[PDB]
Amino acid sequence: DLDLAKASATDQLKKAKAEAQVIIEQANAARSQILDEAKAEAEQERTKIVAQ
Amino acid sequence: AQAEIEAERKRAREELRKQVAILAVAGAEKIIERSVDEAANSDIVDKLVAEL
Repeated sequence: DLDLAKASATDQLKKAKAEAQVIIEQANAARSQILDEAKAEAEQERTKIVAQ
Repeated sequence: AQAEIEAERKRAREELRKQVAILAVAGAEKIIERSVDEAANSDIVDKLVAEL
C-alpha cells in the first residue's frame, strides 16, 4: 500500500496538470474571438465615419 | 479615423489654393495685356536702369 503513494499521486497530479492546459486553451480561444470581433467592429465604425 | 478626416480636409484646402493661384496669375497676365502703358513701360525701364 505504501508503494501506491506514487501511484495515488499520479492518479491526481498529472491529470490536473493536463486539464489546466485545456482550461488555458478555451480562454485563448475566447481572447482570440474577442480581439477579432473588436477589430471587425472598429473597422465598420471607421468606414462609417469617413463615409460621412 | 478622425486624423484621416482632418488630413483630407487640409489637403482639400491646399488643393483649392493650387486651383486659384494658376487662374489668378493667368488673369493677371490679361490685366497686363489690357492695362499696359508705354509711359509705364518707360517708367519700368528707367527705374531698373537707375538701380542696376
